[PDB]
Amino acid sequence: SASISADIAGRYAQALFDLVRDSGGIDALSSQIDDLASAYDASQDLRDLTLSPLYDRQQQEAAVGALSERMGLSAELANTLRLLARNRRLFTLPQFVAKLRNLIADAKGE
Amino acid sequence: GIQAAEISAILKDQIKNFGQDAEVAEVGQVLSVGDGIARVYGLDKVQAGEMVEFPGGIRGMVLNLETDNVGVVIFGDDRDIKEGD
Amino acid sequence: EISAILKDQIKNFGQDAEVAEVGQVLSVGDGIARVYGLDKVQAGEMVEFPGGIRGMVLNLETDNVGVVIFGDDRDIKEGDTVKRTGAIVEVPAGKELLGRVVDALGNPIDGKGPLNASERRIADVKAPGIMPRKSVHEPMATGLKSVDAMIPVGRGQRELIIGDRQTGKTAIALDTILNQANYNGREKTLHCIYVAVGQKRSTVAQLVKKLEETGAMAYTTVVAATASDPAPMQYLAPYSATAMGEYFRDNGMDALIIYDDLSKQAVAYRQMSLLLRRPPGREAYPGDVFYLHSRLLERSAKLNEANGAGSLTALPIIETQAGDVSAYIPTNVISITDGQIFLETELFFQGIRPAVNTGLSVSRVGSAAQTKAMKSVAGPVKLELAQYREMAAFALDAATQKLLNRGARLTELMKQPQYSPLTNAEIVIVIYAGTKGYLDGIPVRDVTKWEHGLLQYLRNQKADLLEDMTKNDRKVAGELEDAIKAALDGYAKTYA
Amino acid sequence: QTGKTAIALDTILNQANYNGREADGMKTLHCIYVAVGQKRSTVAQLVKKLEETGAMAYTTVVAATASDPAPMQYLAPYSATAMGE
Amino acid sequence: ANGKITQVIGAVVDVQFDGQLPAILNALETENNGKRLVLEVAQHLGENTVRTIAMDATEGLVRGLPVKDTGGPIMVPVGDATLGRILNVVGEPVDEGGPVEATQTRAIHQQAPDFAAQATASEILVTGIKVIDLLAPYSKGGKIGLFGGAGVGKTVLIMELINNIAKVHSGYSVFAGVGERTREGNDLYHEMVESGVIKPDDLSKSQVALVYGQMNEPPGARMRVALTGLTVAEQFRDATGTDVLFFVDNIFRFTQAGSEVSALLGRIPSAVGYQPTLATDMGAMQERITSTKNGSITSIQAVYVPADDLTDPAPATTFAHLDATTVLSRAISELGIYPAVDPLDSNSRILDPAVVGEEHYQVARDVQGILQKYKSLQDIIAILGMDELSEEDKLTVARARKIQRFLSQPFDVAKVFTGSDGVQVPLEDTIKSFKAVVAGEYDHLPEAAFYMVGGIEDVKAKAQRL
Amino acid sequence: EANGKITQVIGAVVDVQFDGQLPAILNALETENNGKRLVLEVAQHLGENTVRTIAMDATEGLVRGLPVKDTGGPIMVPVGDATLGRILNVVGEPVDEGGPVEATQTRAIHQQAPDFAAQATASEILVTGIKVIDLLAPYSKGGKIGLFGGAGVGKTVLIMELINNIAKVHSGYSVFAGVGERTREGNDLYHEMVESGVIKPDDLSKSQVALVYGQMNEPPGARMRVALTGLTVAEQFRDATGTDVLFFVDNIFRFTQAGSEVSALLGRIPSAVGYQPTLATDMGAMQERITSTKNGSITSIQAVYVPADDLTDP
Ligand SMILES: Nc1ncnc2c1ncn2[C@@H]1O[C@H](COP(=O)(O)OP(=O)(O)OP(=O)(O)O)[C@@H](O)[C@H]1O
Ligand SMILES: Nc1ncnc2c1ncn2[C@@H]1O[C@H](COP(=O)(O)OP(=O)(O)OP(=O)(O)O)[C@@H](O)[C@H]1O
Ligand SMILES: Nc1ncnc2c1ncn2[C@@H]1O[C@H](COP(=O)(O)OP(=O)(O)O)[C@@H](O)[C@H]1O
Ligand SMILES: [Mg+2]
Ligand SMILES: [Mg+2]
Ligand SMILES: [Mg+2]
Repeated sequence: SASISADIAGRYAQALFDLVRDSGGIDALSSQIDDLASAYDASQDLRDLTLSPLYDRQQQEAAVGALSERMGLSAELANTLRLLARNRRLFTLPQFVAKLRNLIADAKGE
Repeated sequence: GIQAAEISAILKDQIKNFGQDAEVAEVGQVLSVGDGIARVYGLDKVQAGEMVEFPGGIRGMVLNLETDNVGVVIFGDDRDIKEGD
Repeated sequence: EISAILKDQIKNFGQDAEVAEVGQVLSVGDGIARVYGLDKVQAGEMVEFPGGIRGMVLNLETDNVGVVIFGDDRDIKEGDTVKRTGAIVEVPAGKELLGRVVDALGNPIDGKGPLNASERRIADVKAPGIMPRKSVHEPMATGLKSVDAMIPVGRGQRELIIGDRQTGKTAIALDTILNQANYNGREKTLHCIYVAVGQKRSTVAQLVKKLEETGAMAYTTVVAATASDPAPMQYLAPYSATAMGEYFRDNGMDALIIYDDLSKQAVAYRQMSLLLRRPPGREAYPGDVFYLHSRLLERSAKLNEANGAGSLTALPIIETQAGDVSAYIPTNVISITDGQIFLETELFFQGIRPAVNTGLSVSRVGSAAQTKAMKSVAGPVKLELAQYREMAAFALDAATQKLLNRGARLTELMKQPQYSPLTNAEIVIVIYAGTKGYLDGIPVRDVTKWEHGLLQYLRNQKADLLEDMTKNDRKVAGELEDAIKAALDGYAKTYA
Repeated sequence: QTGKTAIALDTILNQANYNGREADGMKTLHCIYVAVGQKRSTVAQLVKKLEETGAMAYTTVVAATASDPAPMQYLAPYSATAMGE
Repeated sequence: ANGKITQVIGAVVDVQFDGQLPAILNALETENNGKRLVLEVAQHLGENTVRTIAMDATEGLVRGLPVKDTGGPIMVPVGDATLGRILNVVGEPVDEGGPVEATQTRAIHQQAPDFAAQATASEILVTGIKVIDLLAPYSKGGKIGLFGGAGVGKTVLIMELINNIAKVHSGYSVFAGVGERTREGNDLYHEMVESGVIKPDDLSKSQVALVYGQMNEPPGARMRVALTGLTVAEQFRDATGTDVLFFVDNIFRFTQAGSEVSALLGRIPSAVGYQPTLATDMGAMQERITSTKNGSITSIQAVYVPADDLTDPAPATTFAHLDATTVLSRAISELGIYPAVDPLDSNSRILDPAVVGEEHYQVARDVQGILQKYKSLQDIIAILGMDELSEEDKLTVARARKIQRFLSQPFDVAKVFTGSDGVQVPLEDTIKSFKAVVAGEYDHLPEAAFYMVGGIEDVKAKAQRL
Repeated sequence: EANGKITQVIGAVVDVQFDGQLPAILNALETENNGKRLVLEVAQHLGENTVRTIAMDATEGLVRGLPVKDTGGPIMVPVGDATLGRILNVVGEPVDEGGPVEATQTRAIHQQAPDFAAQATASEILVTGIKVIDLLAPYSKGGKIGLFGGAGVGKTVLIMELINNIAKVHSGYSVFAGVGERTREGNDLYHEMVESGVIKPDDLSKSQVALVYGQMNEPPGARMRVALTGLTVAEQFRDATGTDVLFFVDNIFRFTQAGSEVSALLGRIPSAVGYQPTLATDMGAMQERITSTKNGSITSIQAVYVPADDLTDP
């Protein structure tokens, strides 16, 4: 099916999308997703991190925040990745990226 | 499957973290409700078969302890229970 | 490219897995193990668990492989190493299997050491097509008077043994195996494969003892997946045994295979299917339960001369409930096989043993492939015994009391003990005796005593006559008539 | 094969007597035969019977036969009903 | 373009395509298996992936193996070249006679004839079998179904019909073995050589084309062999404008095979675990088996009945596609009456006085009347017996039981088991014979005289032998 | 081996997660910090280092997070002559309030049925000293006997005398498995055996029978495994003391019902008349352990209930 991935993506990606929207982030937040999406297109790294079963959720929790630009992720960016991993669904990463980018577009527009 | 406790409103408090926000041990928040069944997030310490209490004062029995929710059977009219109670 | 590479060493987890030829097991339970990796494993390929247990790759899915475990799942754990063997599920085959008792995978369980197999064979091969075959024309002698006269079987045929529990289904199978010694000594052998499926272990042990103590075991292979063996092994047993039979079939030799029983194989497969969460149908069996048995029994066949003239004969056994031959599985098999031998509790509960209902039972291809001398007497026997079955609701004028006369006597001739199959030559002799009137003066209560005395008398005085009937295979010749005339006249004289 | 279709066919043919009798008052009755899941062969015989009788002039035939997609066979009855309304 | 295998589950195989997707029904060629493996596109799953059904064993497929789009549906050889040859579902020879060098290849999928092109020809087809000719006669280019439970006589009946109809047919015939016994295929093949309807030395003189996908084949193959066979017959129907015979033992196996893959295509199951597309799957196939204004197809389809339950969805849905139905009965067969035809559950759209004549028509209704009356009594006879019937019902019982046996008949093709020479009774001789019995002209003849004979003259003769 | 934690409690089904090496299926787990000893038999490995277990007692009061210990093997119960005269449960705790069952050894209730070569090629009568039986319908050593006819036809007395008699004429002991015992009738059976002497509450070695109860008020898992428990106790007398043992199973039908219930709870699609898909293997993996080996034999008398008086019922 795969369509099921979007259901979680829409939520998980919205959770953080709200915090930045009200408190303050959207503008600077766009960069975080841009840079994050750029690292995800390192095929070897991206796949190894996201899609294959690596047994330990602890092993993959810290690894996630680390692989990201220890720099280009606000508090929420670090909090989200860990929580996402903690739930055994950090694999849905692109499904959320595309979702977040759209949130910005909605916040921008015409 | 998605599973409960993977909702936009609930995932905010898991990542944001307010002051003394936790209380997931002795308290919870309704994720879903219908047909005398309330799915509840939190209540990490509630026991299988424990009689818990809704904000209306209504009683409910914890028959299902699941990974990210508790299934509560309602001893009353479910019209008095809503999402987030 | 540029903003990269630094990610590798900071993580340093996963140093190097080898996931083309190896996997790891995501989960196990309900008989099936899900495996990460095995990226180059084939559909239906054998794999090995770190416990040394075998499994078959059933499902090739996008992110995992589903494996059926040939063993107790208790022995597999999340994270266990799984390796491909490069081979589609296969078993050992050849003459080194004869006399030996093996499990469903071909492993020895008799305690006589390794199998020493030179050839191996894929278990789920498709049956030979239309051209390589030809109509059956060689007898497959059970040594059972009832069967060999009225429900005659041929080499390459599929003949069903169907009946309720405790009607003597297995016994027909055992006497048939023991019977072959007469021919296997000659220089047109018949090698035997007895497949136990779901039966009691003690039953099979007693079987092998009996085969051994008769010197019939030397040409028999026992494949055992008894009651305590896991469903997948019971599912596999028959296919494995079939492969062992095919070895003979394709090398100009003949083999007999008994599936005792397919009812239990079908429940085992149902168990596998339900745990796989496949959609249950009639009696909860999966839509492909028919196909389970079709593949199997279609491999029993008679090959033409261009393919060696070998054959594989099948005696599938089916257990009915209170004589319900319209149930799903029985109806499946009836439409697969080339006829049926029906056993009836009523006949059994009355002493008619074997409990064969000659009225219902049928065998199309086998009739034409039966010995000439038997052919000369058995036709009339069938008809007469039937007519008697048509009458006997009365139990009168003149000829009707005569039908109950022959009828009851002929019925007593069809009774037979266990472990005492009779040569075709002996069978024609005894059937000839009843059909020609030479029992009409005897008391029905003494026909068994007579027959036993008659047979020992022929074996001990007229081996030559018996030899000639066999060797020549003839009709009832005027010569054999005169010879038969003398044997019975003299015997009758010493009997009374 | 108990005679169900036959009752409906004869019923259509029967109206010929009254069809045309408009002023005399015995009101016309137009016919709609909805064929669902049948053999095209069956529908053809049918239409040939109506034509031969000269009943086809007051009959509408709505055909969703065995080879027509399931959603077409599902709609057929509602379509003809509208034509009837 | 080329695609790659993403999944394999039984006969169902998923294939991903980097570029253009192959449409539904297209045939794909799986590379690197050793032997030609065809995959038929069943659906577009999404994410540039398609679900397909394999036309042979999927053992040995590996994730990643390359797959080629042929650019069209499964195509098979058709024309006079098929006559005397044996083909499988995907057009390959299985008679060891070399390749089929056809001038035309045709897709096994096709539109069913259009309403305006339908034919409404109603003409009897005389079988020479008493029960059939009298009570539920066949129709020339009509659709005939032979229903029966396990080992009740479907195959024997269809073979006798080939022997009685295909012999003495001007045109060509197609036999389709679908999910049945391979050795029955071997017997039929050698039987047809013996009789000369197939010739291995003059393959142009052969009158029958063979297509086989028997119970040794995987579901996909069995699910399609009938289309393959019927496709060959469509050519002879149109491209020559003639009469064609289409024999199918056993069309049930078409629906059964589809039931096997459906369980793996992700359809939510319908009644008794069958595919939800059961009716439309059958419909898209059956509606091609028909007469048009261009030419006629006379089809004889053996129909298996699971557990002897005629309400099983497979058989129950088959009735709606038939012009005549011959329902075999296990209770009848067990009485020794062959063919085991239920005279009260067998019907024909041709049994109409305007089609068969009033005499034929009247005699059939009369026979069925007395048989039904006997049936209604049988319940009361089971406990109390015959002595409790009215002196009148005793009479209907007597004639009924004689009629039950007179419907029985020795077949040529059953000689091998019965030992009785086969018989063919002409329709005119059947009506008369049965009229006389109904009118009481043989109330003085013993029951046994009527059992397993041809025309009434054989009855009297037998009554003399006794 | 390791300590896990509770992740889910849904009736008699409990999911446990382990940070270390996971317990194999059929291993016994010990839930810690409860009033009573709670055992969990592993059923499946779900993945994510989490197992699914079936509970041998009630699960009310359990909390997510609670610690669980892997015993390192399947359920183990005391075996030996110290079991005679005593009443035991699935997990081998005494239920007669007579104190600890101080045996030298314990044995796992799950075990493979006798090896092919270990089977007995003989068919021998197990003489009972009971005329009707021995003459007309003799018991086979290592066989199963189906005991039909409920209460009021002297069932309990026949059971007791078979016990007594096997002890006299074979020196073999007995084991009663009450599968789904009604507590009332368990109390009465206990006192009838004491009254009849087959049990002696003073000399525990003089007692001829070991009792194992799976009371009707216990969850399905326990009622499913009790026959194994009682079977394991009896295997001790066959294999260790070469005796001819008697194994009573009242009632074999309730053994199947329990299995059906356990299978239902694990989410397995039910078969035929709603019985477990594993109906055949559940029954067969158990019954096959009852047989004649080279060393001795277990003979079994089994009360059999026939649903709807239908002998064709699965
Ligand atoms: N009153 C009648 N007299 C004579 N024949 C009749 C009568 N009614 C029906 N029949 C005949 O019965 C046959 C079947 O009837 P009908 O066409 O109604 O089929 P049906 O009951 O709709 O069954 P199906 O659903 O299979 O078509 C027809 O061929 C018709 O000639
Ligand atoms: N007309 C007949 N006369 C005498 N015997 C018959 C006749 N038809 C069938 N039989 C007997 O009944 C049995 C059934 O034969 P058949 O092969 O036709 O079974 P079937 O039900 O057609 O099988 P399938 O399901 O493969 O079509 C055979 O054993 C045959 O001897
Ligand atoms: N020819 C025979 N004579 C006497 N008893 C027989 C004969 N054949 C079978 N039996 C009896 O039938 C019983 C069951 O035999 P078996 O072959 O195991 O039947 P099933 O396989 O149907 O259970 C045995 O107790 C055996 O003594
Ligand atoms: Mg048996
Ligand atoms: Mg109709
Ligand atoms: Mg057939």
